[PDB]
Amino acid sequence: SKHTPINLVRDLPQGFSALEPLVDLPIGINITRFQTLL
Amino acid sequence: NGVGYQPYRVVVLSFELLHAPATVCGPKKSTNLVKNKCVNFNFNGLTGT
Repeated sequence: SKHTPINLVRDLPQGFSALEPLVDLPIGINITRFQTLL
Repeated sequence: NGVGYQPYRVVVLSFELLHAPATVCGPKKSTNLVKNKCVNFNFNGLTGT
């Protein structure tokens, strides 16, 4: 995850962004589909 | 009552493996480190000299 503290009003910002490792969790169970929450 | 008829606290431990990395692998040992002299170090990721 990265917060990206920059302003692009409507779409993805042009700039290059790097994502750093934050959380690791062990599950062992295959995830195949998923959904988002409002 | 006699010892045969007296309560004994019994705890039973079940040791099994499931399809997941074994997250319980006991304690990890640790010993003192130094500087400026040849050593063999068993760091968490790897072993080296």
